[PDB]
Amino acid sequence: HMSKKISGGSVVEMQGDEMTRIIWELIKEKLIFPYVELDLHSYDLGIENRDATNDQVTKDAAEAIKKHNVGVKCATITPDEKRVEEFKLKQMWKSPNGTIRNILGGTVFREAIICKNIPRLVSGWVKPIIIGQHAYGDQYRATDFVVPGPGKVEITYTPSDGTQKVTYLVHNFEEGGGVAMGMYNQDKSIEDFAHSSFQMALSKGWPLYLSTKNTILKKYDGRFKDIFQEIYDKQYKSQFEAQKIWYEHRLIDDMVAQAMKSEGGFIWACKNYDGDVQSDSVAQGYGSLGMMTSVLVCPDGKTVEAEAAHGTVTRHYRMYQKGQETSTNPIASIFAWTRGLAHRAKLDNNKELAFFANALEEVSIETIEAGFMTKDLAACIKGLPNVQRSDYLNTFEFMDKLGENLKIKLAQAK
Amino acid sequence: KKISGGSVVEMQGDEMTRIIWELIKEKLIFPYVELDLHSYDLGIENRDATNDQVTKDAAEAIKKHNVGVKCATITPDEKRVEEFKLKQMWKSPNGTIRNILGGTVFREAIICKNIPRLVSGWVKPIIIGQHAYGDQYRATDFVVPGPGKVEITYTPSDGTQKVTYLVHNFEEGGGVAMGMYNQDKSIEDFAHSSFQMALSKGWPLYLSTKNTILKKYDGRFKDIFQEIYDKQYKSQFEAQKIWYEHRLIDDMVAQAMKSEGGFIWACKNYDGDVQSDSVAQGYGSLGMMTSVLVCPDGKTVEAEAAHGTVTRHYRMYQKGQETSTNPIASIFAWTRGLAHRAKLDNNKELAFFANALEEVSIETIEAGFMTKDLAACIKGLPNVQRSDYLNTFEFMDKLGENLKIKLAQAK
Ligand SMILES: NC(=O)c1ccc[n+]([C@@H]2O[C@H](COP(=O)([O-])OP(=O)(O)OC[C@H]3O[C@@H](n4cnc5c(N)ncnc54)[C@H](OP(=O)(O)O)[C@@H]3O)[C@@H](O)[C@H]2O)c1
Ligand SMILES: NC(=O)c1ccc[n+]([C@@H]2O[C@H](COP(=O)([O-])OP(=O)(O)OC[C@H]3O[C@@H](n4cnc5c(N)ncnc54)[C@H](OP(=O)(O)O)[C@@H]3O)[C@@H](O)[C@H]2O)c1
Ligand SMILES: [Ca+2]
Ligand SMILES: [Ca+2]
Repeated sequence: HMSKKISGGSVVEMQGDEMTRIIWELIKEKLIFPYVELDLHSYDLGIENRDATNDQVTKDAAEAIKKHNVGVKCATITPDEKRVEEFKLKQMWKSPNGTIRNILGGTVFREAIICKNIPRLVSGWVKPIIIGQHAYGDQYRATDFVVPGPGKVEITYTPSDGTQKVTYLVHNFEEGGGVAMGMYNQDKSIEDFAHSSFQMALSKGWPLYLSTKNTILKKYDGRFKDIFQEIYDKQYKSQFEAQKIWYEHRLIDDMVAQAMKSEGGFIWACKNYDGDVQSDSVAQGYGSLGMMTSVLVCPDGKTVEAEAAHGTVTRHYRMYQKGQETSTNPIASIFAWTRGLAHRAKLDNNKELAFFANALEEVSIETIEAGFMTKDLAACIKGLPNVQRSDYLNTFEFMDKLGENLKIKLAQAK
Repeated sequence: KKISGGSVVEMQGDEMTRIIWELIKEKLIFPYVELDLHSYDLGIENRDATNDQVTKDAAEAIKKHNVGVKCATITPDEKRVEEFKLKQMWKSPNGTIRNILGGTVFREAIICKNIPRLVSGWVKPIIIGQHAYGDQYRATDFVVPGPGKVEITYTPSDGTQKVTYLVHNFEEGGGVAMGMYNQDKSIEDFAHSSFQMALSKGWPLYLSTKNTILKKYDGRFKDIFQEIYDKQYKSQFEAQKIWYEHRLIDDMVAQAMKSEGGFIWACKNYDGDVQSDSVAQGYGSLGMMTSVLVCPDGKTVEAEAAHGTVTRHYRMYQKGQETSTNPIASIFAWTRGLAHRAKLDNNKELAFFANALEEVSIETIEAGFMTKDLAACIKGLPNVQRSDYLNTFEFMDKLGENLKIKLAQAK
């Protein structure tokens, strides 16, 4: 007898670049499509198609996520001066992640996948650390310019209702020039950031910490601390205490030290810049960047976008281009699919898709914990200089082993 | 007679660090070194009394005598302005001093062989050179109460046309906004201090910026570092088989976590403040750290104790109860300052004493004599017993004994 495939529903797919693009196709062909039939709204976010469409494909992909609520994104190249020369781009297009995050809005939650046999670089980290980055404002919408010489730099606020213009002196340059910057953030954006952070901490049963530098920026960072405390006392304190958890504000330099010596197991709300930086530090501390997942939680509580936290792994792609053997970890990209398929299952109440999404996550961890892993995870065990070829599998061997273990697990469940 | 010390500017601190500060002088320094001490009370009550005037006066004396040693002070918050009834929420005296003097704050962990590190690969130390000027620590921030236009404007001093850039058109409510700056001469000094530190240590140098987002602001740091490197330091770097490279701050924090150490990390003001606490904690203990501000003149130095004032131990001390306060950060502030003082004066005896006090401190902990916090780093706090550590006086008395023996066998 033949087995019918799972009806998956509508998912927005965004193809990427370089080695993650190769991994992306292997995941679809071997892990998803044999078992799930999807109404796939696919958008080619490769660097060449973004140039051909003048980055309009990035625009349409973001709007498609709005309409279908679920999106899975492959890692894409952010153009710099080297990529403009390499691909002969018309202009230096903006980062597709920044464009997508601008249209959707929300908080980017990043979390490392943990395997019991993969040692971390930070010894005490047992439970995962979930960092929630406020995906709006601060340095990423700032106006910076070069000060060419001596002169007065001021920042002013002119109320829209007419009068009461206020001028703040930044610096009076007296010897030479330099640089100056102005940046901002919005009350409504910080409020949505707070709600998603308190909701995430409650759904996991973990305490929440928000990091600012309000000792120095008493008004700018004070607004973040004030809004978080206001919403916590009014709408979340009793729920936190009922779950034996808590929320506390922390100075950023105190937060990174507390996290370094902690055991993990907490939600770490971060401002835009801090979330970008500390997430890569935390990801590397757990072992490998190929194990860090990411999901954008939009303020509507209904739209999400999952993707791997790492990039396109250009160094491995070059090896792949010259025919050399590679060992690229696909776990983060796999969990981008499972997190998106799980959310699609939740919205549609698709028990079959929900069971499948979790089974693929279990197969991935069970395979590594059974001793079958890529070179990056073997280096966590033995140290890179001591890794033998027999200690790991290449990019295609690991995908094959995952595909076989997934076929076995889904057959047993039936 | 005793060792001649010379002129040293001392800044007294608050609470427990102020107690240990006095203990360090009379037990470890004064019995062996005569000092021309120019004292400045940076206590929270004296700073409120003079409206923080004693802080700028202390910085000027550091400019005059070129050596400064600073105790940990209180940075007031809302609870502190109530406990002390302060006129205002005064800012950190370190930020005031760093702004007057400028330069680079070099931070490095104080390593002990028996104190376990938290990052498995950090077998070699990491030195962070934090730019001590501008950015968020000299900024102006304010609340945007509603819809309106926030603009930044540059008016040239020579009378040429001013430029106005739009920051944001607030149209859906209020929020916050801030302006911040840095100076070319200060960044050039930041570059020179970094290249010289790497050449002195024989380690590679990395600079972290976010020039993919702040193309002009952070791009100036990258461009200035690269021009000074290619024109004045590349040949010396290649002769010692070391290199300088710019790194994205995202990539660099990951590169440092999986590295083995042994490099200089030039950071902007904010990154150096945050990352140095991460690095110091990763090497074993957050308090086991040195912090020396190197001024661009090449002769002025201010060594500070970067950890807190240990308020809980101060309350225990005020109630007459025993405490176990770690004094190593305050001790190394003295030895680092005395070492630079000996270099300026060609004082071979003072230079030997400064290195001897550092070695005694490391040897004492490695021999098993240590405060309660370091014993918790080894055994774990719930497994630490009273016999596993020494109290505040006991550890300071053990250091003084071991120091006297070491200086005796030297002669
Ligand atoms: N979400 C996104 O779209 C996104 C995010 C960041 C960067 N990028 C883009 O990706 C491109 C590459 O940037 P990058 O190389 O700096 O970042 P990256 O691709 O994360 O860096 C790859 C490096 O990190 C390690 N690594 C990362 N992912 C891995 C995996 N899945 N398996 C095994 N090892 C892994 C490897 O170290 P070894 O060298 O030791 O093997 C590899 O060289 C850039 O064009 C960048 O713009 C995209
Ligand atoms: N360099 C500076 O000038 C500087 C820097 C930061 C903060 N501060 C100021 O210092 C004040 C203290 O703030 P805080 O509450 O963060 O105090 P703290 O000094 O960080 O004390 C926090 C806790 O950590 C442990 N600890 C810290 N230092 C220790 C030491 N030397 N030996 C043993 N244990 C130690 C103690 O734990 P147990 O009680 O468990 O023993 C202590 O209760 C603040 O007012 C702040 O403004 C100054
Ligand atoms: Ca990042
Ligand atoms: Ca700090």
